Amino acid sequence: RLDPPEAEVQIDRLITGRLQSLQTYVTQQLIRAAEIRASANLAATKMSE
Amino acid sequence: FVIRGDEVRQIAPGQTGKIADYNYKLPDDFTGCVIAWNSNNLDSKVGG
Repeated sequence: RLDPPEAEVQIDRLITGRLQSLQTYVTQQLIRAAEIRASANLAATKMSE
Repeated sequence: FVIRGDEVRQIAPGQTGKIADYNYKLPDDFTGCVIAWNSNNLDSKVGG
């Protein structure tokens, strides 16, 4: 529907939005992985002891 | 070169039009200056 210039502008907007979404997802995954690692360390200690 | 007086703006980068699409196209990321001025009395002939 658009030509190079404005198409590039709109695509840049979309790229920024989707990159922000990916970064948010990855940060959430990192925090959840920290929680799960704490739980797994507790589980390993419980098994051993 | 020489072109139509009203089509001078058509020479801007990333533009659309007959001139830009057919005979002289500038890149979207063109880096430079464009200078244009009327040359009616020097180019146009009384007989055409």
